[PDB]
Amino acid sequence: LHKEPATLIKAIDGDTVKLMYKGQPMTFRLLLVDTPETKHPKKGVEKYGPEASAFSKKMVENAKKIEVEFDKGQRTDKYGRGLAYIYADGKMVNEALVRQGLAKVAYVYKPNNTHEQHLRKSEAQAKKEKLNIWS
Repeated sequence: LHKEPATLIKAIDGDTVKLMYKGQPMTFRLLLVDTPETKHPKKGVEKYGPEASAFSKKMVENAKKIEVEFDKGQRTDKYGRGLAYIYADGKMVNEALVRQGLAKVAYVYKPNNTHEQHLRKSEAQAKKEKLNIWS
């Protein structure tokens, strides 16, 4: 796997960000994580949704560098979103959300599962520390 440069366009939700990638605007969905959402009238603004969303927003907004890392399998989903690990100054946003108890590890689809172990390890720690979602 390799990281590539991208430029923030707009943070959209805890688990979705819009980036400039290879000169085209594109919506990215964060691989392997489920955050509570703000956007979906199914329930509306779930609990910790505003919080997960504020966290991803600040993280990508205050970064000097954003990089995207595609996994080994398909790189877009049925809605046309890029499927990727997102990095803000070297730190994986997907991991940080999970480390903070602001996201769970999603259902995993091989072969898009390279960082699955790492994330599950952070999730176990957040649970143990009873952070946010695990409170």
